[PDB]
Amino acid sequence: AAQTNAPWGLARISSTSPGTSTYYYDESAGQGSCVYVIDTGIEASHPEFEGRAQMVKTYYYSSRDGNGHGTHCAGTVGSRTYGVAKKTQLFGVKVLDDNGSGQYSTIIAGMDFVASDKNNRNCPKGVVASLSLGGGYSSSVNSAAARLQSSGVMVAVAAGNNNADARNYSPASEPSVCTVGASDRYDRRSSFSNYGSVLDIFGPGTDILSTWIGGSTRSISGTSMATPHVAGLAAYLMTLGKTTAASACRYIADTANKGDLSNIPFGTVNLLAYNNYQ
Ligand SMILES: [Ca+2]
Repeated sequence: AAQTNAPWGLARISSTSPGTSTYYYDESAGQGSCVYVIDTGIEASHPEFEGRAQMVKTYYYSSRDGNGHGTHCAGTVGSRTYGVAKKTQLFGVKVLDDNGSGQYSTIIAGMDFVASDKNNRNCPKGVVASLSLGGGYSSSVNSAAARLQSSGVMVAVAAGNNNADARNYSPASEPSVCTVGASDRYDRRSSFSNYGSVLDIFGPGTDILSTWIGGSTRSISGTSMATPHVAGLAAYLMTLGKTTAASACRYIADTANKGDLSNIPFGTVNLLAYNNYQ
């Protein structure tokens, strides 16, 4: 398949080079896979989801996304126009309030939920979790993200937007998950993007067009935008049978575009997510 005039991030992960506008992908598009979007929620009624999005859990008064962050990241995972895996199933786990903030205990509980809730869902091609959140270091949050990963869920987490080493941020510093940094449309590390030895992959994260609450769309920047790219790419690759949840992060690094990014500090991976579609 080919999407003409695609968001630059979608075209980027389907090309060996920057500057292209067409998103090439296999028509399977991640059908049969599930991606849990643990964030502010998902506006499931958004036409771009085509009924493939549902809210499964909320830790606040309402399951509605009053912020728009989670609907945006869920759109980057599997929206029709703005999604990597355009036929995946999207599950919304609202752990952040409508301010985009959330206590660590709630975030841990949200990850514990996805580890159990997945086994009462039909996801024959695997389960992915996209987590565009995080604060300072916390071994309890790292342990939770590791539990979700070990339960059989491909966990993609954001490296953080502090322009610092991700070693001091959770769940970014949990080694067993997929820590995702951000790159811009000219293959530079995003100005804000965290780095460090714990990063496993870089995704498009600067000015990412995706869906928004109110049936709308808008472009925002952050490692929060690069995470759903990798989460969608993993579900796309697991539907193709090229990898499993336990190995999708290692596979994406094995087949990533190597050495293309700039302002990557020494000791940080120069790998950009790539679907190798031909
Ligand atoms: Ca890792």
